[PDB]
Amino acid sequence: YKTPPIKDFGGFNFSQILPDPSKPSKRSFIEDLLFNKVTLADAGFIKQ
Amino acid sequence: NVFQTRAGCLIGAEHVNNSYECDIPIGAGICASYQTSQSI
Ligand SMILES: *[C@@H]1O[C@H](CO)[C@@H](O)[C@H](O)[C@H]1NC(C)=O
Repeated sequence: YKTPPIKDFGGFNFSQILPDPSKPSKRSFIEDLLFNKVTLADAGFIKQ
Repeated sequence: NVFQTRAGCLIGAEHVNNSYECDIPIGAGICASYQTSQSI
């Protein structure tokens, strides 16, 4: 399901968790913070 | 038929632009199948 086309939910603000079409990913601000907190260890998938 | 993915270099399968319910999981969002002559 596509994101809502218009935003008149009645006062509720969902821009905090909805994706922002400004970065190469569809991650919102909360998702970006959560990704930034925990750090991986596999270091990608390619090591020649 | 050399193809480059984020899981490795794939040799022996041609690359297309469509998207179906994938058959054999390769990895990193890439799958493979046996289709039509006959090839992978
Ligand atoms: C191949 O090396 C180049 C850097 O020259 C890089 O763009 C690319 O990430 C490497 N291949 C993969 C699958 O990461």
